Amino acid sequence: DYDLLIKNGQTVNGMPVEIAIKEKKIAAVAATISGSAKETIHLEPGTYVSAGWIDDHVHCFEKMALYYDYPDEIGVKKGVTTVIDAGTTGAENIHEFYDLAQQAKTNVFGLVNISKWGIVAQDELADLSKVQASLVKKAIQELPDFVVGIKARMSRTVIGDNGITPLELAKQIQQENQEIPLMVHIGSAPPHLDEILALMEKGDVLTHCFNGKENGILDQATDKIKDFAWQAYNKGVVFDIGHGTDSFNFHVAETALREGMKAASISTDIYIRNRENGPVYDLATTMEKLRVVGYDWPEIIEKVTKAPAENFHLTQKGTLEIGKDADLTIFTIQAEEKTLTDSNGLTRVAKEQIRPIKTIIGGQIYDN
Ligand SMILES: Nc1ncnc2[nH]cnc12
Ligand SMILES: [Zn+2]
Ligand SMILES: [Zn+2]
Repeated sequence: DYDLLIKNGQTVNGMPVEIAIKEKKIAAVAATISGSAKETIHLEPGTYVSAGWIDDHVHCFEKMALYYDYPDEIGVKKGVTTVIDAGTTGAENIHEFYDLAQQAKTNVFGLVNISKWGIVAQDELADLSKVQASLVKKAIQELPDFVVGIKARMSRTVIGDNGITPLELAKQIQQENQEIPLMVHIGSAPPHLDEILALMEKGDVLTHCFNGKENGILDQATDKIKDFAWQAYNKGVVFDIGHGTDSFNFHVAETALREGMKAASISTDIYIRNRENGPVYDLATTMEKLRVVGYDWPEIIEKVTKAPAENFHLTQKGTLEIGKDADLTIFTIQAEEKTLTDSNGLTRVAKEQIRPIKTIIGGQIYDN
């Protein structure tokens, strides 16, 4: 006896798979599962199945000013079972966000911005009084089932004249909360990338890793990846895509690949505006971009499941292991040209498209 059984599936590696579900958890996984269940799904031959896709850089607090979106429009409806809001809210408004986040079909987690009001303004790190370690600690102790880390947006328009100081505070706050995961956003200088990378350690997540700005990882003068960027990479700093409206450049990603560098995790930095009007329409589209860059589907899948799950300690998600939460994404991969545009207007023609057709969350089935 099981609650749900999925048959005739196949992993991205070409492995036959069937999953048995009971009590919102994965009860069994094998090439063939002969058992009874309330409902049984019979997938069409050639259909792929993986752990529920996870987008670890999102903005889905629907009540926020401009930077917002609706959880299920970027989640379940796009084959994404779990999303992590990248610091849209601070300790002062995360509760209002948390309450709304519960009514979503999609699992929603969040990073608390070190600035108490989150991204209300554009420069929430320009006024240091807003960065109270105490308030962050309280949020972390108040919502352990929701807060999986802290966001620090280290770029020109955010920090005003406070330079690198906000990051030091971020590292201190991390120290004060059991080394909770820290996500670092980079953009234009100040601060300079090298100064930022120097303070980050293995486990710290560097989002917008392949942005094409001058202060990015590519040395535009030599057309090579800066040495200190390789150093941070080599020491374990987790490179996260966080595509966004202006943070993903094809040339940078391609150059990195040629040098043997790949992002650890693929994310969208999506919000209603770049979702509706592009350049980032959804996770699938972002995945197709790294596919065209050169990554293969198996590693791509791992980068939107196991990796993000590990980056933020989602111990119960990310893999099709017995005992884990029953979150799955069922999709197809087809040969069909499609135009893809990055954050800087560079275009590439994709030859393969990935499309979710069924999404399972906590054992519940959702079509499309
Ligand atoms: N991640 C981001 N979101 C909104 N505005 C920005 N300006 C620079 N980076 C940004
Ligand atoms: Zn950002
Ligand atoms: Zn963002």
